Amino acid sequence: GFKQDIATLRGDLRTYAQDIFLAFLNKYPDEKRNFKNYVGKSDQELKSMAKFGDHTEKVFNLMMEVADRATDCVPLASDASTLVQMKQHSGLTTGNFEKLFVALVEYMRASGQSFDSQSWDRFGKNLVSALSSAGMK
Ligand code: HEM
Ligand SMILES: Oc1ccc(Br)cc1
Repeated sequence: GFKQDIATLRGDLRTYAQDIFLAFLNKYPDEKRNFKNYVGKSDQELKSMAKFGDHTEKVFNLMMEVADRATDCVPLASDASTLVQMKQHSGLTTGNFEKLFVALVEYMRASGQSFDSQSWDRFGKNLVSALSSAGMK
């Protein structure tokens, strides 16, 4: 289930983080409006850009902690507030997060690994609800 999936992802976190984020960028090319430095690069080129690997891993490091601190796939309000208030998130809306989780769930369903995709769908929806509650537009 959800808790085991956190352990699965954490066991290969940089690889999973990059592959999920790439699936997001490739499913929603317009989302590069928020990632000007990732424009004009193939997947393999992005994986050789230092900030791409380091930032994507740090994003997923924190995402797994938020997932781990959740109860029944509902995140803590403190974690939602932190995600809304981060300076690096100033330009974001909940639709950005909704699309990330759609791509993440699609990736899990297409993988050979045995993920609880429905729980990640709920987690993404509940994170969006918590972000709106904490004041993200
Ligand atoms: C649960 C989901 C997310 C978590 C836990 C998270 C966490 C983080 C963290 C830890 C950083 C700092 C990275 C670093 O400085 O190395 C960061 C930066 C950033 N995040 Fe988020 N993030 C999430 C979702 C998103 C989404 C959906 C978007 C946009 C579609 C986004 C856009 C950005 C941007 C633009 C930055 C700064 C520039 C960059 O690091 O490339 N984040 N995020
Ligand atoms: O550098 C970043 C990588 C992935 C996300 Br999601 C946000 C920022």
